[PDB]
Amino acid sequence: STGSATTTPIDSLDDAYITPVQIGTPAQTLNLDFDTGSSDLWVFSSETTASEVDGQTIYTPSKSTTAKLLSGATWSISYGDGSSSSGDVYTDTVSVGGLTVTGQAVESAKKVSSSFTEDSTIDGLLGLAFSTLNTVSPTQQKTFFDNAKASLDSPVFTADLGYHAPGTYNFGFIDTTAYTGSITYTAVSTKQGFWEWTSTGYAVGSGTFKSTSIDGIADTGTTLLYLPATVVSAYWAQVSGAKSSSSVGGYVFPCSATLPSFTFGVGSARIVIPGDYIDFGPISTGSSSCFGGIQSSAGIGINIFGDVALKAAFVVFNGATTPTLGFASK
Repeated sequence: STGSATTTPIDSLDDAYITPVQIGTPAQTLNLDFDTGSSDLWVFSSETTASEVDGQTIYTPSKSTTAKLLSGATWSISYGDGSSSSGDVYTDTVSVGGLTVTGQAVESAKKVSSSFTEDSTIDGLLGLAFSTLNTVSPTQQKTFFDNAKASLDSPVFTADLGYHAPGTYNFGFIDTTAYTGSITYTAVSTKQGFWEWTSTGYAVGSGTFKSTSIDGIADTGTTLLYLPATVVSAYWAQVSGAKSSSSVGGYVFPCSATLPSFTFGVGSARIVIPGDYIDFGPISTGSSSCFGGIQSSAGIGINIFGDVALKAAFVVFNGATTPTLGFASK
């Protein structure tokens, strides 16, 4: 089996991407944030505190003939941006782009933090990291991908995120029309539950490539590219007037600037992030100070190849017994 679904930016900055997901019988379609950096599929629901729902589409288990309470199970998660959610658990039928899993754990939110309430376009998250990070207790649950894996033509999914445009998540096959050149595959460590890999270096604009190992995670659920302070400093030093602002919470640059590209290494291959991808617009409406898409990971504790990096590539998440990551230009 295979699945294929379109994923759409939630706003003009590509702050996140939503993909339609069918849950239950009859289908209830919710727009979820596919997150390769976490492993819970959770939704706004009929059980979510009413004051904490503002515009989202909710899952109502009582209206699904295939929904069953997973008795005793609870979940609670906190994300790297400080947001959180928690609740109880149902199993139900979940389909993505024609691909159906029966008995999928659907985590129903009783509580969500304000960040989630305030984002009307996101009805929940669909985790695609490794199932060892799943927060369901006392019985940990598998991700959608893990459940689908054995039925898939090939045990892979791919992320093809668009720049200010729709893109695609595919399950179970690699679309050879979707990228240019070859896919370069690189080793993954699952030791921390993430799609964790080591980039072989970087270049700023038309500068020479610096060979240096950068351990990081491929995370579709993070907006920006977070790299070591040395690297990020070398990048922003090439932008006139750029500076790190503690008041704003990272590097800003004059909106009149033209940004250089950023290149990262995948083995002997290179992925180029166009400078435009690194522009996240005025820090506040009408401001002439713009927020940078490359930021320091110092104090996160991990480097994150978020959407800024991933949307410059066709990315294969290979969940074979020995998992790997593949990157191609597109």
